[PDB]
Amino acid sequence: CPAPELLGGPSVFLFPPKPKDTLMISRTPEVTCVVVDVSHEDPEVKFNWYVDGVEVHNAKTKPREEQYNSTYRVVSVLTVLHQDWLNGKEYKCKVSNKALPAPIEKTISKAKGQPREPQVYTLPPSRDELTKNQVSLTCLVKGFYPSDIAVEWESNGQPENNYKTTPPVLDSDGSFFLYSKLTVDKSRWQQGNVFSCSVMHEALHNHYTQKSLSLS
Amino acid sequence: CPAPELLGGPSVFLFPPKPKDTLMISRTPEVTCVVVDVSHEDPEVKFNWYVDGVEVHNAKTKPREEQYNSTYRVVSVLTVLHQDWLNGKEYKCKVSNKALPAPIEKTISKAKGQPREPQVYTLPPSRDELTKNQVSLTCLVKGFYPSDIAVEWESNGQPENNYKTTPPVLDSDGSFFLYSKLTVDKSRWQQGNVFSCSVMHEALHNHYTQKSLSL
Amino acid sequence: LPKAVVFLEPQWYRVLEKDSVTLKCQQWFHNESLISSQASSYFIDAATVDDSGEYRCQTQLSTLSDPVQLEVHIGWLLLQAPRWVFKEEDPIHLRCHSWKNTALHKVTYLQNGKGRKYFHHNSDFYIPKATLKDSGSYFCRGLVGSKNVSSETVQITITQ
Ligand SMILES: *[C@@H]1O[C@H](CO)[C@@H](O[C@@H]2O[C@H](CO)[C@@H](O[C@@H]3O[C@H](CO[C@H]4O[C@H](CO)[C@@H](O)[C@H](O)[C@@H]4O[C@@H]4O[C@H](CO)[C@@H](O[C@@H]5O[C@H](CO)[C@H](O)[C@H](O)[C@H]5O)[C@H](O)[C@H]4NC(C)=O)[C@@H](O)[C@H](O[C@H]4O[C@H](CO)[C@@H](O)[C@H](O)[C@@H]4O[C@@H]4O[C@H](CO)[C@@H](O)[C@H](O)[C@H]4NC(C)=O)[C@@H]3O)[C@H](O)[C@H]2NC(C)=O)[C@H](O)[C@H]1NC(C)=O
Ligand SMILES: *[C@@H]1O[C@H](CO)[C@@H](O[C@@H]2O[C@H](CO)[C@@H](O[C@@H]3O[C@H](CO[C@H]4O[C@H](CO)[C@@H](O)[C@H](O)[C@@H]4O[C@@H]4O[C@H](CO)[C@@H](O[C@@H]5O[C@H](CO)[C@H](O)[C@H](O)[C@H]5O)[C@H](O)[C@H]4NC(C)=O)[C@@H](O)[C@H](O[C@H]4O[C@H](CO)[C@@H](O)[C@H](O)[C@@H]4O[C@@H]4O[C@H](CO)[C@@H](O)[C@H](O)[C@H]4NC(C)=O)[C@@H]3O)[C@H](O)[C@H]2NC(C)=O)[C@H](O)[C@H]1NC(C)=O
Ligand SMILES: *[C@@H]1O[C@H](CO[C@@H]2O[C@@H](C)[C@@H](O)[C@@H](O)[C@@H]2O)[C@@H](O[C@@H]2O[C@H](CO)[C@@H](O[C@@H]3O[C@H](CO[C@H]4O[C@H](CO)[C@@H](O)[C@H](O)[C@@H]4O[C@@H]4O[C@H](CO)[C@@H](O)[C@H](O)[C@H]4NC(C)=O)[C@@H](O)[C@H](O[C@H]4O[C@H](CO)[C@@H](O)[C@H](O)[C@@H]4O[C@@H]4O[C@H](CO)[C@@H](O)[C@H](O)[C@H]4NC(C)=O)[C@@H]3O)[C@H](O)[C@H]2NC(C)=O)[C@H](O)[C@H]1NC(C)=O
Ligand SMILES: *[C@@H]1O[C@H](CO)[C@@H](O[C@@H]2O[C@H](CO)[C@@H](O[C@@H]3O[C@H](CO)[C@@H](O)[C@H](O)[C@@H]3O)[C@H](O)[C@H]2NC(C)=O)[C@H](O)[C@H]1NC(C)=O
Repeated sequence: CPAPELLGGPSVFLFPPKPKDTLMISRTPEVTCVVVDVSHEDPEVKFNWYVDGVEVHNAKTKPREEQYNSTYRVVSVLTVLHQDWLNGKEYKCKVSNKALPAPIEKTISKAKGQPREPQVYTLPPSRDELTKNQVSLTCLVKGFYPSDIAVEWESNGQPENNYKTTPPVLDSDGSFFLYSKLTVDKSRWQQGNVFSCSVMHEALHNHYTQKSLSLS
Repeated sequence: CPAPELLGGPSVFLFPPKPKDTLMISRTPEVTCVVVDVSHEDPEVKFNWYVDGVEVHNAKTKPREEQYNSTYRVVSVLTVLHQDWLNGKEYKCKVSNKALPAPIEKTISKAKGQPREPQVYTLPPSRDELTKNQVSLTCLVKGFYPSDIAVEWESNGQPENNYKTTPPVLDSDGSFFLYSKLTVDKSRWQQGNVFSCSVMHEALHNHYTQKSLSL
Repeated sequence: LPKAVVFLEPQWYRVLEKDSVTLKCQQWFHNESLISSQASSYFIDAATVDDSGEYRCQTQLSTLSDPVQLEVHIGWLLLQAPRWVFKEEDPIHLRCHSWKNTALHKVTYLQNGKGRKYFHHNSDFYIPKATLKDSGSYFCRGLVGSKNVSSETVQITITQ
């Protein structure tokens, strides 16, 4: 592709860590500063990172990546402390590039407002679905805040991956809810296996709760 | 790739009819052509409308309205025939204005692909929820395509006052699902009121089905 | 008796980094010093923030000129005017200057947070006849490519 004009120079998008990563200490939460519309001619990006206004120096610098539209995408990843993020510290990425008149600064932190504990409810298949060869196990998660949350499924100590989960939906009291749907072969349900919806959120005890569901 | 951008003049946005409007014959679906960033110096805007390429008239063009930012905004609304939209006819809005090197054309039409009928399942509150002042009634709608759909909750011939529906989510088999959550006082549930989840989709008979739910 | 006065070409005293300026003497003092050249006019090819500050001038036949302040700014956009206080019925000439004269489109000049004039392509906003209603804080904004940019505000005051 012939290079675009890029009159405005590059643009910056700053992304939060995955909810699960901030919640499990064995995991590594990262903030990601992405810079796009970097031109072939002025391709160098300089990153400065600040946590609550104090500079830090541990950022990792990724190799630029050629895009189809003949620009670079250029990224810096900063690993964060679990408690800093959850405590509402502000992460600032500052981006400097020759095509720009001044640096671009973007900041990100956890949504503000009183955290609220999710209620987790498992719902078995409809009598009506039981004529299909696969059935839907439903996990309803409601009344949470912030919207950052992770949901997985398990059975007999093993992960169950055949699931889809809706985005958080703002409910009418200012909290969020979502549904996760695990599809399993009916025979597995008929055998009496126990399936479990696992939910991770900052306002749950140990950041973790699990609700189970089986043939009754 | 070939995207040297139109830079400096009025912009056009073309909006589809509401799904429920295309599906129920007692409603009137419209395509909507919105033109923004019309200057005071050249405020005259011409609309042409094409259905599958056949110029139509009978569009209703509203008078231009001054915006807070001191531009003009002008809207043209084309009434659409239910079966025209569902059969996948294309609607083209063409916009002419002196500040435009060339007129601007926008097209829309129903998402393409083999229509698939939703399955609708109602799920009572979890036993664990029966402990709260309010309980959740769930309607699962899955297997549908395209994603255009309308879902409502009703009781005794009237809409319910407190439900939210998730956006459609793409399942692994290429179809969509969603959940709709109706919230009601526990008392209403346990007194055995009947609640109904109503679903409207291209691929249902009479474009309609409903399932009920009660203690 | 014969004093001196400085004149800027172009007239804008608020400029953007990389802007060309030309100062007219009617020897040069930058912040009260000297210069590499005591020619007739001091030429700045590509301003930087250090070029800001106070300029006076003086010639073999003429005394030390009045103080003339040059502000060099950093940004995408700068709202220029010949000055910021006007008499009723005065003409107010505003210019939404983009960094490096980069093409700017869909330009709005705002007064007190409200769009006052819109242009498809960058043009100056010229008010021929100032009134008291013209007082307030102005800025401009527009698109450079797909990027939406705005100038800092400036306060305009109208006197009777
Ligand atoms: C040339 O080609 C370039 C490459 O294609 C192209 O670059 C694209 O430019 C787009 C803008 O032109 C840019 O669009 C933005 O996208 C934002 C979301 O992007 C995510 O999701 C996309 C798909 O939906 C992905 O493609 C992106 O990669 C990105 O994906 C996320 O990436 C992060 C970081 O990797 C990742 O998190 C990290 O994951 C890793 C593991 O992978 C670790 O776990 C780390 O811990 C973790 O941090 C995410 O998981 C990943 N997500 C997903 C789903 O994959 C979107 O947010 C932007 O929208 C906002 O701004 C626009 C203004 O442009 C507004 O109009 C819009 O409404 C949004 O505004 C925001 O609204 C917020 C909500 O209220 C508000 O809070 C904000 O304040 C507000 N912001 C602003 C500024 O107003 C935007 O659409 C796109 O990302 C670029 N693509 C890529 C690949 O970078 C370029 O444009 C082309 N140029 C030309 C000239 O043609
Ligand atoms: C001066 O002030 C002006 C007004 O304040 C301001 O005008 C705005 O300009 C914006 C662009 O600069 C423009 O932004 C676009 O907005 C699109 C969505 O608009 C809807 O949603 C908004 C909020 O969510 C509403 O405010 C809008 O009014 C609009 O709302 C919809 O309105 C329609 C028709 O009225 C209505 O449908 C009709 O409803 C009735 C019932 O009432 C019937 O049912 C009819 O049958 C039915 O037709 C809807 O109900 C209503 N929906 C609501 C409220 O939710 C948005 O889509 C645009 O984004 C695309 O384009 C931009 C390019 O600018 C891309 O950057 C962006 O990524 C999107 O790109 C597209 O993506 C598509 C999907 O992926 C893809 O298909 C396309 O290929 C792709 N590219 C395109 C589409 O080009 C965009 O944000 C905004 O709407 C204008 N505001 C108004 C009020 O008109 C103006 O800019 C100001 N000027 C200056 C100089 O400052
Ligand atoms: C370039 O960027 C700028 C800045 O963009 C923005 O900032 C960046 C960082 C991003 O976040 C952007 O997403 C964000 O937009 C763009 O300028 C922005 O443009 C938008 C869209 O036009 C404006 O939003 C609209 O504002 C108008 C005007 O409202 C003002 O005046 C009111 C008094 O009449 C006042 O009450 C308002 O507060 C407001 O005035 C100021 O607003 C600012 C907000 O920043 C506030 O801080 C100040 O305190 C306040 N005071 C002063 C003195 O200015 C408003 O009318 C729009 O609301 C409509 O749309 C809503 C949702 O779309 C809808 O809910 C509303 O109902 C309303 O729609 C109509 O409502 C009426 C009844 O109210 C109803 O009868 C109609 O049916 C209904 N019609 C429709 C169709 O819905 C909307 O909020 C931003 O204000 C503006 N931002 C700034 C700072 O100027 C710029 O356009 C971009 N592009 C270019 C080329 O410049
Ligand atoms: C002539 O005098 C003027 C005005 O006193 C000088 O302008 C000043 O220049 C300094 C240094 O370039 C600027 O300092 C800046 O401060 C910020 C802190 O906000 C700092 O982060 C920057 O790195 C920068 O050093 C200062 O802003 C600026 N002041 C004004 C009002 O413009 C000018 O430098 C002098 N010229 C010469 C040749 O000495």
